[PDB]
Amino acid sequence: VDIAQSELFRGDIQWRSFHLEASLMDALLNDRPEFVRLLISHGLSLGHFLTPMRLAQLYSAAPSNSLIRNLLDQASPPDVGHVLRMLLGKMCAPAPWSDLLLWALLLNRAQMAMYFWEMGSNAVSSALGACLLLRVMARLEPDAEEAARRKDLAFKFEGMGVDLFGECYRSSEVRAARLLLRRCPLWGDATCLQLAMQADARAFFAQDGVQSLLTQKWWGDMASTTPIWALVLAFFCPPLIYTRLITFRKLRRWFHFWGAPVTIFMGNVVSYLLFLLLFSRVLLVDFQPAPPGSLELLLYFWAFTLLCEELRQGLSGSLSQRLRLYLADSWNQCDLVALTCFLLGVGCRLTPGLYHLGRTVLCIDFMVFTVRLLHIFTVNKQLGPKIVIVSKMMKDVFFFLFFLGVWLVAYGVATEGLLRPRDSDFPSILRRVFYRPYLQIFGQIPQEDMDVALMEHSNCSSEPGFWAHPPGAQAGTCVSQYANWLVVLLLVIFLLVANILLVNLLIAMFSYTFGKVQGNSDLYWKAQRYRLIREFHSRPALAPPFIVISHLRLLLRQFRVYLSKEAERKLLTWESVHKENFLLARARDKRESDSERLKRTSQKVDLALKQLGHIREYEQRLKVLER
Amino acid sequence: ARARDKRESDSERLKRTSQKVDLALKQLGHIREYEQRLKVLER
Amino acid sequence: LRRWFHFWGAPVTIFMGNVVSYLLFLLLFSRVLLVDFQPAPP
Ligand SMILES: [Ca+2]
Repeated sequence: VDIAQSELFRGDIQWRSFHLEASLMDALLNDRPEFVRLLISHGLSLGHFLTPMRLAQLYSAAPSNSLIRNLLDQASPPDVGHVLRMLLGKMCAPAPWSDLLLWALLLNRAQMAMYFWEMGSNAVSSALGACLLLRVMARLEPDAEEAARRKDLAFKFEGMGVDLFGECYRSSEVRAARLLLRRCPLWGDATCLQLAMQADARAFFAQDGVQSLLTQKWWGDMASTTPIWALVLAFFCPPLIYTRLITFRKLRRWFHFWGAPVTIFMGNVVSYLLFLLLFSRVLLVDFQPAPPGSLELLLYFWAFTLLCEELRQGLSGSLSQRLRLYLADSWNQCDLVALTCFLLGVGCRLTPGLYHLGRTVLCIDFMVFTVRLLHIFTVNKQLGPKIVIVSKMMKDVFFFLFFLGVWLVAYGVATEGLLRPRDSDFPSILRRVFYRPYLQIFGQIPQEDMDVALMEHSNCSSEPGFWAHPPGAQAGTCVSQYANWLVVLLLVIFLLVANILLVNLLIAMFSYTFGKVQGNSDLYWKAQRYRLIREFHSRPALAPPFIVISHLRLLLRQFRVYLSKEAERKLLTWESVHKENFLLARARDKRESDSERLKRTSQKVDLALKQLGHIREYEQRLKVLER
Repeated sequence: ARARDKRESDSERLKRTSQKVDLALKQLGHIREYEQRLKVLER
Repeated sequence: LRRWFHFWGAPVTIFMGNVVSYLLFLLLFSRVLLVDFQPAPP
């Protein structure tokens, strides 16, 4: 590149546009980012440079054994638009810098892609979309090295987007939020939050600016500074919302209080608690073989409106893409299972001969429904990480269950074989093998049913030997006395292993996993906070029992910012200014590092040595001449 | 004491060394030019 | 036939077959111990 610098810096020689374009094409084809930077920086008009034939040639320069070439020929001029649309999805798939950036991302030219990003216009959305695209392509790379390179470049682009938004937000919160919530035309009119959700950029959600924006959207039209007690007080007595307790602007006031996501969340929590109370009241008292009463019909209508709401938020959650995204959430699976169990229980009950089966199904369905209340504490800032840490402990739980099952089988079968009770019915065998040793882990040790010194000695059994009568109801009629000391020793070893070793080991594993995964679980909570807020943003303002009204309107009719062209161009210019400032600061910080100082010092010492040698030779020549 | 401890850090030593090498380069260039001029004059 | 010997010859398939056989062996052992084991000839 030094030769190019020397040639192009000459003032006597000027270079016409033809040579510049030829050299630019050569450098773009041959992957020389420094040359393309030099040529473009020397007054080159890139807009007139690019032609459809030039882009076709650039895409034809793809390697023969490359994923981009494979997909381009599978789609069949380069019809890369179809390739993009089949990669990302119709929701978020796509100075011609955007085209060059897309080409470099497709061909995995890391420095070319970074340089094009540094010269782009919509920098934050381009970084998020590039991270999404690189992750998607890494999902399709057969070579592990290609997948690793794509994931590394995706992480680099995510870091660039996070840093740029951090720079922008510290300038003005209003314009940064406007940039974050706008729709980018290049990436299918998807907002930066949608792209960050699609790309699983959890580090983008975890920063302070995005979290503050999410908190602002969570409180709706009232001030985020509003405390919880004031909100609850205003909720319970609606006419009190008009006083100075709640600060707004951040009949109209009524719709601004009852339309906030947090108010809808609280209304749904209250309605769910009342639904559980009604369910328990019906289950414990009202449920009778007689035809359903008023409370049963009210419960059925409540469950019907719950099902309608689940259907609505599954449809509104590509139809197949929306269905997959709705089913991908565990809290929605917990709703679907509960509703299916409710339907099965009611259907069984309505049959005259299946009343008890229906009641049992509904009794289990009550547990299924009540488990859903755990979603309430995913909104807390302190206990939000805890619930997502807890979900990581299932490996330890299942390890403990497997070890416990093996040990219970061994100990129970050995003890049952030693005792030889005469009531050897299969349910009794299973009970004395599994249920009793399991209860011995929780302080329920039936010594009178196992230790022969505590029993009565009688010759009930006709078989030869000695036998004793345990007073237990399901402990067998009589047991053998041959090796009772071994039964006692087996009990001692069981208490030593199960009550101490396994439980202490499980505690150790829980502590280890907690300390290992707390850091990632915090970020996961911060990422899923957006899904929570966007779920409650579009919900109807009514509670489920009355929500059939809102759904009716939604049947009667069968996160966005609108910007004019001038406002959009001003926002993009501001973003580009901040990107240039950030890049210059990063480059300056790199240049002032100790390694760079040492390198420059070494180069200057070499230059001094060359000058010293030249002076030495010239002094020798002068001395020779003057003598 | 704090200022002295900061001045004796490796980063400051490297910075001062770079500045002194630049000064040496300037003096070497001056001596080069003066030697060329002296050789021209004496010939 | 080659596909048959390629499925039943894999190490993981042999591992699963041995796991199933060991579980059945333990079940038979427990059945013999708790019920069948009597002073009469086996
Ligand atoms: Ca739901």
